[PDB]
Amino acid sequence: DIQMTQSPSSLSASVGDRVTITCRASQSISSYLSWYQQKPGKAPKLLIYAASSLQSGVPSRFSGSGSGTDFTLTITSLQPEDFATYYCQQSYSTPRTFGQGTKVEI
Amino acid sequence: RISNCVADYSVLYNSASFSTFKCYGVSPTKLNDLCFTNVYADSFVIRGDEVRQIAPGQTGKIADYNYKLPDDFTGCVIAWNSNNLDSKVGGNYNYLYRLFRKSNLKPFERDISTEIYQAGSTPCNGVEGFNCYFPLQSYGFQPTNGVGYQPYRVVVLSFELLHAPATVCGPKKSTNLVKNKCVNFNFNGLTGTGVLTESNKKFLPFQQFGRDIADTTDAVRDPQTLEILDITPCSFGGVSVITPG
Amino acid sequence: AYTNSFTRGVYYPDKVFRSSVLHSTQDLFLPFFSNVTWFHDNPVLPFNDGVYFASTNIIRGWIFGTTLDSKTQSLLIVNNATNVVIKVCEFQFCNDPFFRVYSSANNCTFEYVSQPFLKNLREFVFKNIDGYFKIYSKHTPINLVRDLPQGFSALEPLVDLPIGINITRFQTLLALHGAAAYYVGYLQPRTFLLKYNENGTITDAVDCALDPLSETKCTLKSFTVEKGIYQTSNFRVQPTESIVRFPNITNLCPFGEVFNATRFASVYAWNRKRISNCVADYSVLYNSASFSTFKCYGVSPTKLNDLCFTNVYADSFVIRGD
Amino acid sequence: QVQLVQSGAEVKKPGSSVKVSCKASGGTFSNYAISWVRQAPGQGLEWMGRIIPILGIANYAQKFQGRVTITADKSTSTAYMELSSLRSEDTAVYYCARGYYEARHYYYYYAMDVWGQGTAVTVS
Amino acid sequence: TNTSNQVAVLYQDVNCTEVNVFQTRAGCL
Ligand SMILES: *[C@@H]1O[C@H](CO)[C@@H](O)[C@H](O)[C@H]1NC(C)=O
Repeated sequence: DIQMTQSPSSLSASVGDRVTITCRASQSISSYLSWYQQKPGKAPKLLIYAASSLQSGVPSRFSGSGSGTDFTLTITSLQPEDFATYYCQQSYSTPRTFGQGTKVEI
Repeated sequence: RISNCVADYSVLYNSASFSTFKCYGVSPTKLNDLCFTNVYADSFVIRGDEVRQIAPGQTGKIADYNYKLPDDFTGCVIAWNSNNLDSKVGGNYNYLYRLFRKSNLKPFERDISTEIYQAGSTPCNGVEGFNCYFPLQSYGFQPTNGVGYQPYRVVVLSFELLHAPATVCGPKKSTNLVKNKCVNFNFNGLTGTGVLTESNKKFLPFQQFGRDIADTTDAVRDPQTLEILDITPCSFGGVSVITPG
Repeated sequence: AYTNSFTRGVYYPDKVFRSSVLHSTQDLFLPFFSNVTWFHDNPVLPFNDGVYFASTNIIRGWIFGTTLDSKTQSLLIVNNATNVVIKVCEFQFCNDPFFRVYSSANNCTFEYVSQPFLKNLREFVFKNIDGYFKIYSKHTPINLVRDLPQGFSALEPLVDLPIGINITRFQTLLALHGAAAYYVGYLQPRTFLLKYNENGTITDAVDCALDPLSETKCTLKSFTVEKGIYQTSNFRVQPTESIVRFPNITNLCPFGEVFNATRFASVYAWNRKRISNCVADYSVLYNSASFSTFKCYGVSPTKLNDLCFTNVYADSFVIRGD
Repeated sequence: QVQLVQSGAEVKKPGSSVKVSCKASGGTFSNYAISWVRQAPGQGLEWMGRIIPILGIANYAQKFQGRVTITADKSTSTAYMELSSLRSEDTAVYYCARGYYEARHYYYYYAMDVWGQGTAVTVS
Repeated sequence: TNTSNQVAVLYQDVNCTEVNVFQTRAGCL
């Protein structure tokens, strides 16, 4: 089991804020990281794959970076529809454990 | 496995539907004058620019890990355009081909395992991951693909030629036997010229022909009647001219 | 228990008739004067490269396979109702086979029915070569139970099955209801010189590697050697271990970056890099498998990791598929 | 765009079995796997396993192995999840998702780009 | 073979330590 930690556990922000979320694995897992945004009562949406590639159909305000074990997702201009939960996911080995999540409140 | 039939390759060849008919160690049109012990028919579907790899001495993903032909193959490889039947609207992703294996296949080896290919040190616990690849990938057949990538059905007929009884013979009608005459014979694929006589060599029920020290057959068992014919080369010798001058 | 094999276990190696001739052949034969395991409940026996079997109608049928657990195809020979049956089904086997053995008959890919066979011993030879399972046998009278007869007798072939199953182990089968006995030896790729008489039956044979006298008999293609000095082979001491000696150089080659470079040059301006004085781990290159075309000319691709070159020039570019 | 449409919520007593469906709409299982994800009430996501219909290969997390079965129909492109020996801790939302397994998609690293609406299964 | 089946082996130009043994200038007999 790969131990994966998200940070921060929760944050409060207003429309227009700059948001940065970090995801660290307990050991090197290269670029096997996917990013998802999830709204209450809806399934998550894939935002960033391969640690740095921007997913098709995702607004360009989201961006990804990071190297080694620590990788970060940045939201340049928080929008009303951006209030949601953000998940990172490792695919290095089975099972593909998910984090406990990060709740973003207004 | 096909055996005990009158394999009429002449009808099969002259059909223009086939796009590749390549035979090694046998000429594609003389096949109808030979008899074979057993013929193996292999069949599968591959992409266009990979049929070139279904040949002896070849390399590449299919030749190394899917279907490997021996260096001394004696047989035929047949291929034709399946684009209409096998390719479906919206892409036909049903046919799979293997890219990875611990070692290259030995000739005619079959490997249908689906275990994850461990390419690194980290063990793969039954789910694909880093250095853990699924061994198969599907063909992206689409009606708009260029001919080079369109699917091709391939049948490989392998012919064995051992010191064993023949069963599949081209449909050349049998004829009467003439003894004590210099004739050119063809006994179930063994060809030659010589005089056929009775023999007193008691072949055992399992032996078909007898051999001499040299690269020549000395006796043969005729089919239908199982009788034993000795074959002695037709009389010959040099000619000298005596002239007083 | 062990017994001596003497001069038994010779079979017609090529099924082409010969007469009054000494023929040298290379095949799987049971080496002469070898020890054969004597069994007198039945054990699991290895099959390796072929088996010689002898027995003296208690012992009917044989079972061959790899795992013997219905997971792989297994050759089964049974003598029932005077018509011998051979099948290659994935039967689920018992711990001690004796009809139970023929249950779960599915995924059957070959079935054959033949005529029946078996103070007389019943010798059999089983050989699996290139997918052909060849079975040879003969019956011969005996009046000595303490050992295996001395003498010579060639084993007439019976059949050849194109099964093509990877066989690794086999077991004998007893009549279902202090026991019977059988002898089994293991075949080896030894060279034999066989004497064919006028009628076509092997009357004698010499093992080309058993003894120096047999080496001369083989090399001279004769069963009697007159007095003299003869050369038969060559003594050459074999290497004991492999040793690799290489410079202390530990530098890694640029190969890694060259494949993974983000910006590639145009095909008209192909990029050339000269590479020397560095170790190159082609195994990382191989196991980084994402390539659609890997074709090497004038060297084997699988053996690029075992040589040493003066220098590697790396050219690179981008093109279209066709 | 290929979308996944799942069956509606189900209420079942403990000890019974549940059958969730997942249908492809506007597409087919063209070299894609169907993964299943779990989400307890007020909790995060839990990955359980995935099926490759093309070959009928199914993989599951150790935790659930034994009482959980995923099957798929490639011709109609419909997968169904059958869970037996239901206990009260099995109440959760189950999502199906399109994933990758082919080496040719190495740059996607087995991500899931389209998710179904989810099916809530309540055990009580 | 008409007189005896006993044999002797001569290893030519191969001084013998490597596997009665009599060393001759022709080899090891
Ligand atoms: C060969 O068979 C004939 C009769 O079939 C017999 O007279 C002769 O002795 C046999 N030859 C040998 C060497 O036994």
